Amino acid sequence: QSAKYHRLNLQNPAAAPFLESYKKAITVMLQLPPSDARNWYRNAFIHTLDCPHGNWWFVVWHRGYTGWFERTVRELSGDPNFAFPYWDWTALPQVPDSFFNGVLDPNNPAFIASYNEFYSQLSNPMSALWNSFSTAQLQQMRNRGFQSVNDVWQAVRDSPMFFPRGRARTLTRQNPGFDATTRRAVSIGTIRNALAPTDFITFGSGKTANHSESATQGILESQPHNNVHNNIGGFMQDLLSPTDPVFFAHHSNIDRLWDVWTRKQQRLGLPTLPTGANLPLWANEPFLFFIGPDGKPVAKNKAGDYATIGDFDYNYEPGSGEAV
Amino acid sequence: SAKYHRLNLQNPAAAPFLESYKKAITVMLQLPPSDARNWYRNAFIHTLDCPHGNWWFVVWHRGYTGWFERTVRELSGDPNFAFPYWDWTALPQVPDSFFNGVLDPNNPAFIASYNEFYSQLSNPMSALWNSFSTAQLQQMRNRGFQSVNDVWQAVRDSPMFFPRGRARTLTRQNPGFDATTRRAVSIGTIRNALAPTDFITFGSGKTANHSESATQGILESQPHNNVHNNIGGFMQDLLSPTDPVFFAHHSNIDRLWDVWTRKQQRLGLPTLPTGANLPLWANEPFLFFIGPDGKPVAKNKAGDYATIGDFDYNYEPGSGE
Ligand SMILES: [Cu+2]
Ligand SMILES: [Cu+2]
Ligand SMILES: [Cu+2]
Ligand SMILES: [Cu+2]
Repeated sequence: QSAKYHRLNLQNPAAAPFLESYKKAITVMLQLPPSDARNWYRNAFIHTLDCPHGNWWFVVWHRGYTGWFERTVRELSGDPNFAFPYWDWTALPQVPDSFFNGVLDPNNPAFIASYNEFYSQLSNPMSALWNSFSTAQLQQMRNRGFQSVNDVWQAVRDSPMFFPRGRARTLTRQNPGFDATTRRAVSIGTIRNALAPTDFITFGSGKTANHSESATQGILESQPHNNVHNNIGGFMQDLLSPTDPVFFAHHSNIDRLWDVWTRKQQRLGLPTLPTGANLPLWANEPFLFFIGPDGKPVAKNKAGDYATIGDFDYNYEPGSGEAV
Repeated sequence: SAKYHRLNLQNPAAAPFLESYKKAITVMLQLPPSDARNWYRNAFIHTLDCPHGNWWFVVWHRGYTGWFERTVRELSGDPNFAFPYWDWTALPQVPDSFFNGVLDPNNPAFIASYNEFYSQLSNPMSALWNSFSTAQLQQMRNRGFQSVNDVWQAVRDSPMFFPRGRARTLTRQNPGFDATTRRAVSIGTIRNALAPTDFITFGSGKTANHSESATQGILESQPHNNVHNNIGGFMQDLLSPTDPVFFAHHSNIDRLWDVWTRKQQRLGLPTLPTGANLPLWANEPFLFFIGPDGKPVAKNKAGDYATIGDFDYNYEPGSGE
């Protein structure tokens, strides 16, 4: 409800200055040395190393990642009111024309142009990062199948996760629209189906032992989230997706739909989180890789710490699905 | 080892089965709707009882496809008939063969409008409703149906029925899947769909009854759901079996279940839900299937359809083997 910061619809004319502030922060982070954890690519690699896909940690990990990166964009933009505008793809089933302007477009020549240059710039920092990992961080890497930083590079190079200049997205300014399947995935009918569940797991995707495992998926993850990623193409179709600035507009919308669901559950007098014995299993999952606006590792390193918007202190301009 | 063989619909040896299928469709469109093997009576089994978004997905569909295969076998007069499968991984488009004659639900042999559909099916479906057992009425209540008119409300208002010219969105000239659906049927997605080593992760989430929604496995959420929706018209809603291609689609889904089961057996891992989950899954009532004699079937729990069993078919191997 009452909050200091406001995540606006990116089509809101009042959001236009925040998109300029975002451009300023991207330009800064592309120009930070990759020894700085707020370097644009260092930021993307948090997602490669730690993001949950296909499990009940999906919305809560993304709340933490987006909430920390918002503070970093706020700091480096010099815009003390900054909050991430959301992409309401239900209203706008296309890459926003605004995200083809300047450094919101990852084809912009300010971005690293090739895998060769990316590895040249990021290999020494990522090796130094690996060598600094705690016992607990190396266990998370083992859970994810990474025995060394070169396992991370194998997945980047071979997937591929990095896309060269001209291929940073499949969708273009001239042809920005979703295909029929992705239009149905973001449709108001699908959004209502996504919000309909009355238990956290059915809403938020399946229970697993650790957040690097795959389980069954909820509608929110499997339809609008996954199909928007894949339809955009390029970085957005794989685990270096936060290289594309539109990633945070996408996740601002996902987090808004979580906020909608939570308030709907509260209205029905139903639980807002996993219940009984599931709650501590879900809350105690280690999230060990988030970076604050000072470039330092964050203290709050359990999933449970990110269950509520809490100290991130934002709310949303209401968007698609609010009336549920 | 099996008596019947579900072939790839691109196999030259499947071409006679596509003609037999056309003959059975023509017959079932011309059966009175008092006959439970009438084409529309058959589609309504799916509207009344199909699970979507839970662990009963593959097993209910095995039962429905297996019974309807026997009905097509009987009414075609082809004693070797088995449903050819649509390997959309190999053929990411509506097969050109499914735009020929009554394989195309735009064919004028089909009922052309909702008004005629209701006129033909309302009295039979009302008589059917009034014949339901306490147990069948409980399944209807689980699904939110207190009356046959709740079923018609869902048909009319969704809508589930599509008029002549709109029976599919994809056409003979433009039969191809969009980029998202091509990815959903891609070999990479098929391998991901087969990768799970537990039934629930493979076959979608546990629920208390089969009319409830849960989390979904890759098999259901990507290739199954996206092919339905990309085709459009009948295939995007719960009168989907009105489109003959429904059974070619479900022959491929059932093949991928067979592939998964044999992969599990090779790894020495479970082929079904385990422990306390197994009886919950096996004992779910499936009370609406119709035999090739037009009679209600005796095998009326999910557990009866866990194996191919006396349906007695195997597959020509396809994508993901
Ligand atoms: Cu992610
Ligand atoms: Cu994402
Ligand atoms: Cu179905
Ligand atoms: Cu289906």
